Amino acid sequence: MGHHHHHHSHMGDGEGAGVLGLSASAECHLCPVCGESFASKGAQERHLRLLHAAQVFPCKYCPATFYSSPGLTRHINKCHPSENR
Ligand SMILES: [Zn+2]
Ligand SMILES: [Zn+2]
Repeated sequence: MGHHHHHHSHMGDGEGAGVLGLSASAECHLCPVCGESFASKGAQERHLRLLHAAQVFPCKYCPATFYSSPGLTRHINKCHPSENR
């Protein structure tokens, strides 16, 4: 009895464009290869898959990006076993 979730998951909150009058953001999401404060989580992922993609290994058929070399092939073997193109 008392099976309950604490689901306060509300990730986002940020719409706008322009300059900045103050540093803003915080150490919430960091691109693991360069210490740089991202508020948005997609901002962390994009700084990897574009620039800092040497350290991270993306299983090419899906956007599931690994942070290790064995994990790369382990998707294609286990969780993506139709994809040998
Ligand atoms: Zn980076
Ligand atoms: Zn995959």
